[PDB]
Amino acid sequence: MNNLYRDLAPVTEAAWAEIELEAARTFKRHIAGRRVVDVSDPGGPVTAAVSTGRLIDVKAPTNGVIAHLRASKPLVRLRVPFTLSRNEIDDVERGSKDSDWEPVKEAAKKLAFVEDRTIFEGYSAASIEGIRSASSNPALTLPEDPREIPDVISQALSELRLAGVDGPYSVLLSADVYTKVSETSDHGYPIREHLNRLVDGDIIWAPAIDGAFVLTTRGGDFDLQLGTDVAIGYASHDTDTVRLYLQETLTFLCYTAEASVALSH
Amino acid sequence: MNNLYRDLAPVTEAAWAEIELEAARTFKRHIAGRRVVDVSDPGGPVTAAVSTGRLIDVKAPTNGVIAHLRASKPLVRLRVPFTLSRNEIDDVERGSKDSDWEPVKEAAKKLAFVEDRTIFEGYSAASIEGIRSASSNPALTLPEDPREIPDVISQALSELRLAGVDGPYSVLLSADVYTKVSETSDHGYPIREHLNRLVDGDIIWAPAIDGAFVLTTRGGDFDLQLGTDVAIGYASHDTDTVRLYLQETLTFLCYTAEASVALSH
Amino acid sequence: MNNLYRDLAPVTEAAWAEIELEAARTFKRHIAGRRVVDVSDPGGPVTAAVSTGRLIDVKAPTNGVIAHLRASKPLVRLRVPFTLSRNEIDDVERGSKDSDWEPVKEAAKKLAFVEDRTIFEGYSAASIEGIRSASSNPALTLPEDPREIPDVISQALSELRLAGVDGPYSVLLSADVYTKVSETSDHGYPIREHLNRLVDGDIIWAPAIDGAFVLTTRGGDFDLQLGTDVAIGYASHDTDTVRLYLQETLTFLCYTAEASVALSH
Repeated sequence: MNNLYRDLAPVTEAAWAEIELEAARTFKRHIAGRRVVDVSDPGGPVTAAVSTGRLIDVKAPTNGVIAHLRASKPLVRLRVPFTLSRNEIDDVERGSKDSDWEPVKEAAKKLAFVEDRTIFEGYSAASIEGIRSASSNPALTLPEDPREIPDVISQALSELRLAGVDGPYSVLLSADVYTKVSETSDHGYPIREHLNRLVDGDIIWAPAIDGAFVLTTRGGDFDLQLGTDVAIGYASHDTDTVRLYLQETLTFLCYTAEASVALSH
Repeated sequence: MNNLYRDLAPVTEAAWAEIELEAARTFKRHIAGRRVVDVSDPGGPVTAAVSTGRLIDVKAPTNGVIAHLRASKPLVRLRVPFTLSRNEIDDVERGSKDSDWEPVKEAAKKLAFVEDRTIFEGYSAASIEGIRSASSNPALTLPEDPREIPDVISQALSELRLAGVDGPYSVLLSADVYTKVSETSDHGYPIREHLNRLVDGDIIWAPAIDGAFVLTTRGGDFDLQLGTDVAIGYASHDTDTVRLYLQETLTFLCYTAEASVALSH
Repeated sequence: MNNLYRDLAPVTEAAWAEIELEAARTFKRHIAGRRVVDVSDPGGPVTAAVSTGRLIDVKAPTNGVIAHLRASKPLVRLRVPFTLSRNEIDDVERGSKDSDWEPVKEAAKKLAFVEDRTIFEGYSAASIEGIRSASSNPALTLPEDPREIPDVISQALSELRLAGVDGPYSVLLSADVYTKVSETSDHGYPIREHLNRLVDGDIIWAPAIDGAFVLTTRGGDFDLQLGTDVAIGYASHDTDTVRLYLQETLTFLCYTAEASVALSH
């Protein structure tokens, strides 16, 4: 019996399949960082830190001895608990196809948002500097007029060219910026079909981020280290509800400070 | 994991066998309708209604269109919860053969009584008209003298003959009437051995019904549609007790209004 | 002999083939909902209701019993009668290729219109809430200027994105709106070639609907349950005319309230 204790949950195998389907769908839908960073195989429940290869100076234990600590980054475990109604769980076996999986969707969306805020915007208590703060290229400003956004994206591509970084390049846009370039048009084409012609990679919807990011997807610059991937576990239950959670263990490392350009408002 | 959640119940496999034995025995003992009606195979947890073949007039959605709804009868799920002592459940594995399965017996008896009241006497909220109300033959009256009951049963058999219905005929007697014909005698034989000689079918003990019924068991007149048959499920438990329930999904349909005669007091 | 009684109709096999060809062509031409909803296999003439998996509270038949009705949606049978001239039926065997099948076309068009009004706009006597009323996304308004319609369709696509729903997306346009975007142009292209570039699914002509619909065609959101598909039956005939009808039995269910956006004027 794993530490998730799913066998103790008053949930049927049909309801489990529906919950796992909904969570996987929502997480894959709302996650943007995994499309552009390198994602490693999960290390297991035992892995607790990632080796940086660096040495930290420490006071010698005795004279004539030289001492260093090995430098590492800790993995952070993120848990999002949600509550399900047992009536909706019972309905699944009776053939219901409209069960309320809305809390599962909220939990998967919140987990995806936490992972993408962590990669792009950082999480300092976990010692994760984000792609924005680690970026060495100058930061550009997005204008209010959506028809001007293709100019600044070409400016960011020029900053990436000057840094000696080659493509393919992808653009990650905030939900607000993605809506503005999608609902605004010039020459009979959305301002976001203009962006699709500037780059050889994708234009990514990133509802978690601020502003925008232009970065290369050549590989070897951004590293998402997974301890365990997203899993559903069982917490508690009463007559009416079941208490579950979503969970993942990970840390993020970035090696190239000039592989990305960050944009803001 | 089924929606019964029997794996979460603090009940051993020996105690489960004893409980299932007791419930099956009591239900088979106290059920009378299944001996005379046609009982179908269970349709499963998904089946929710039985097609009648009829059409209901509905207002047309537009001019030059004719509309009908299909007519159907809903299946009703009946649940009888009961409570067991965990000490008696523990005693079974230690070799005890006198465990208190009295609540299981009460629950099985109540479920059997609900099923037989539903078939014979109806359940109007479920849209089940009983065999008594759907009967088109005239209703006869049982007398107080038990030695006169064989005369009225022969009168009912004559009413079934006049209706053009052929046997084999069975008589279902109320618990009171079954006790009166069993504990009263003429010519050195119980008044109920007299009834056994009037009919080519059985005399049925029916502790749920009022009065008596005389009906044919030729087939194709009374139909018990089973969604799921009697199953034991697990609700809850604490340190002292386990909370279980008996459950079944079904509806009843009758096609011949002259296949039965109902008797009362 | 089926209940359609086509063997009693004074119609030849050549005329039958021509009538069946014309009806199939017109129905496939004027039907839009079947292009975007899931259409099941016909259940047969016996199927009368579709199980929802839900339970309805009903008053207990006796104390210590818990009762629920199974919840289901009835199938509605729609019949459109039409009249054919027997002279035109006779002409077919003599080699005529211009027989008046106009009533067959009117009947097929009316049946298709009833099916699409039912899916999108509902039919409350059949207990069918339409895609418009079941939609949980906000409703958008179509402007009078046809050159502005691509902006509102991109707004609806943004509402579907915010709901967490992924494509492929299709747009269904009213006959009026489809004519307006087809007969109006900007940059040398119809305003409807602009719409074809916004979406990865189709732009559907829907002559039955009001306004427009933007919805996902990923599957598992809209369900058209067929009892019997469109069939031609024989009603009556005299010296001059034959009386036929078109017929189908179905109901519609929708499971995702955020899978569609409805537009109006």
